[PDB]
Amino acid sequence: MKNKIVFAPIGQGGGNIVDTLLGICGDYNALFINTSKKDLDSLKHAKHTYHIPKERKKAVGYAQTYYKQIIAQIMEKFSSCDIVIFVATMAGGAGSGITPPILGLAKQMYPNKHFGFVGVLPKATEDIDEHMNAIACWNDIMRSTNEGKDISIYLLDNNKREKESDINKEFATLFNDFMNMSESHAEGVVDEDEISKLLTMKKSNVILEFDDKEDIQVALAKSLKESIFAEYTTNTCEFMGISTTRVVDVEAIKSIVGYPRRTFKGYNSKKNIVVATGIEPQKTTVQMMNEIIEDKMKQR
Repeated sequence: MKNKIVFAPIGQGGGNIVDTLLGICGDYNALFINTSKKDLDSLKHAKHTYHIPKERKKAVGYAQTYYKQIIAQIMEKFSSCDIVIFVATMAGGAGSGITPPILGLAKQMYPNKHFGFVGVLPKATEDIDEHMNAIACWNDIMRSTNEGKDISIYLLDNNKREKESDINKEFATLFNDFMNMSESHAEGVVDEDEISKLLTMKKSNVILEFDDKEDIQVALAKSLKESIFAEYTTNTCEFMGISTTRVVDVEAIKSIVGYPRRTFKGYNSKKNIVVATGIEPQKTTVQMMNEIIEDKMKQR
């Protein structure tokens, strides 16, 4: 359920992502966190903000003394929320520098809550500092979460669309569609408890929607190729959720998406959606940024 989730976007990019999601559905909770007051003030749908009194060194310096106040803000207002999802543009100063410590610190302080992370990787065309922030952000998150085993990760890739705004809109749609798989229907449905289980599964999650039209293997292949989520190279996941307008061949979906150890299947009247959770974190895709850094450094 949407009310049991609280988002903690940190920095400009993350805020835009959560602001966009809330514009599609406001049933979620959110505390927007930022060093920039202008950014907070320019949010359209922010009921709760916390201002901290591109440069991650500076973001970090201002926020350090406040990590515990920040965590307390979240827990004061949204202590009834069992799922806390931090959201950051990994190339951003505050997003890259502040999110890992706060997430690492919150996980230790609230061992019974589930934590997740939505991170956006920068386009290949971005410059060195941007990639360096994203890499450092990833590494700090890995180091604090047992290489991604202690949290769920939604890793987005700005290379996959022309405008950031398209990544944002699409993620909001996919995530909200994911949460709507419980919408009553005859007959089979993906239970709310199963949606919960998919939400609380650790490591990497990927959400796919595919065309009701063409061959199901072809449609899912298009969906993966065009996916706004960072590419993954493994072939297994942990729990898979499937909600489709018609009867489908579940073995063919697993064939393209990954082989789960457990599946929850259901139907809905609107879309065809696969949620794959527990995927090994996309180290290979992230590590490509190192090749970008090398090449841009060569230029200098």
